Formats: sequence, C-alpha cells, structure tokens
Amino acid sequence: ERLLDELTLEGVARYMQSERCRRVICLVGAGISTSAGIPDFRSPSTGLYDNLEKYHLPYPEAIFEISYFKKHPEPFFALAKELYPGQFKPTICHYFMRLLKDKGLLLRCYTQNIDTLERIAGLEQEDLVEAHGTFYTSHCVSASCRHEYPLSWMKEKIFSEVTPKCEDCQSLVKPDIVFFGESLPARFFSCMQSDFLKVDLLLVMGTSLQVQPFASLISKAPLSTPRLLINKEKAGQSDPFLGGGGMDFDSKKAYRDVAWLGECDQGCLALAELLGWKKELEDLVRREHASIDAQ
Amino acid sequence: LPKKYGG
Ligand SMILES: [Zn+2]
Repeated sequence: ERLLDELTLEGVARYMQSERCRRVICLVGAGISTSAGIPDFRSPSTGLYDNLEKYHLPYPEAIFEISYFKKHPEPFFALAKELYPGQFKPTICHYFMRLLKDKGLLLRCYTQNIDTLERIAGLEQEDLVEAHGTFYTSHCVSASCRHEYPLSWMKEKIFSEVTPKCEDCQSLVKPDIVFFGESLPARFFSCMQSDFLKVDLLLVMGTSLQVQPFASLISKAPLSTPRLLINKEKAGQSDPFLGGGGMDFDSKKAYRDVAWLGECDQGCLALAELLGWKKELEDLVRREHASIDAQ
Repeated sequence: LPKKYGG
C-alpha cells in the first residue's frame, strides 16, 4: 500500500495533483546552479585547494576554516574574487520552486548552496533554510557590533581587493556562509524538527547527498512520504560499505522513491509539463531572465 | 550547536 500509483515521474505528478499532496519540501544542492554557471564548491574537480601557494597556508583547508580566516582573511577574499560569478541568473529549477510557492505547495526549501539564486528567484526568508549560509548578507564579526552589510557592499570590497572592514568598529566583515569550524545554523535544526512532521513530498534536486548533516534530511521524512530525486546521477542509496532511511529506487521492496536521471532543468521542465505548468514556467523564466539581463 | 566539518 503506497501513495504513488507507480514509481515514475508520471506517478509523482498524479500524486502532486491529488488531494493527498499538500506540502512539498525541496532539498537542493550544487546541481541546481551549475547551469547558471556556478561551480560546485565541494567538488575536488573545482580545484579550490589547488592554486593557493602564494598564501603560505599551514594546510590547504585553512582557507575555509573560521579561526584561520579571522586572523588571515586575505586568502579567502582573493579566492572569492577569482570565483565570483559573472551573473546571478537563477535556473529553471529555481523558478520551478517559485511556482511551487506561488501555488501554495512549498513548505520549505533546504539548500546547500551559498549563491543566493533561491532568493533572486523569489523564495523569501521564511521559505528557505540555507544550511551552509549565504553570500546574500555579511556581518561584522565582532560580537558586540554585528553590523549587517548587503552583497553589493561585499562585492565592491572583493573586487577592489580591500579587505572588508566594518564602518562602525573596523572589525572584519564576513559573508554569512558557514566556514568550517563554525556552528551550523540553528534554523536548520529548528525547521527540520517541525517541517518533517508535515511533509507530503520530498523533492531532492541537484545533490549527491554526500555532505552531512544535510544528507541525513532524507531519513527525516515519514515512512510513507514519496521522495523524488532529480539529478544527473542516482544518489542517496545506503552505502554497501558504511551501512537507515536510504533511497530504495530499484529493489523489489521499493515503494516510494523515484529517480529521474538527467539535467535538473530538464527534469523540472518534464515535471512541470506533466503538471500543466510548462507555459507558466516558461513565461516566468523568460521574464525573470529578461529582467536580469536588462539590469 | 554542531560545527561544520569536512564530512
Ligand atoms: Zn562592527
């Protein structure tokens, strides 16, 4: 006995338009922003640790560790200038999530990304759990000050190669991303404890589910809740080495998990098409892209 | 609160 009448994208679409599916949680990772030109900052193929010789770090990872950053922030900000995107244009996937919001289906979007594209696409603070923080805002690091600065201010400092200092107290100003050694956001744990009591559908897009504790969110869904993965590669299955709550797409025991393998944009397009939303999504994307291109 | 690590 299962909520999906078949373990396919078509089964998921029929379930979404049934009275049983009211509340959708999206879990998204780097795979939803690669088509916007944003690289996967956790992939070794990105080479974040490769050309740091001129910074004389005690070890490669120090560039992203909070205690090192606070005393030697220049390497991080030099790297941030080199990797700073040329444009912030959200993808079809981001705008699919905006449509979910528009239609009253979006309970929450948990994101591993720091690129701000969920916000640009129209998800509001209350819709989002930025599990690793964001570049959208930055804060003075002094506990007694904590002056907030917008991304436009931070970008100007990064591009002029001036280490960002607080105008009120002259302390370092840090983008609101979670550095290694920093606490994960309290909001991540608070929202998880409430949201997963309420979820009817998990949409997992563009994440290989390899980074904890984000990956463990799939095990927080009720046992009946269908879980759709839209991703270039299958992910989330229990590790035959390591291994509880893993994806089961393909066994005779499979009952609720569905994998659609391909580009995230094409998967969301296909799902929107099944839902009758394709024209709405095309119109939204073309309009928002036109607006961003015209800034 | 749990701190951010490699894993
Ligand atoms: Zn300050």
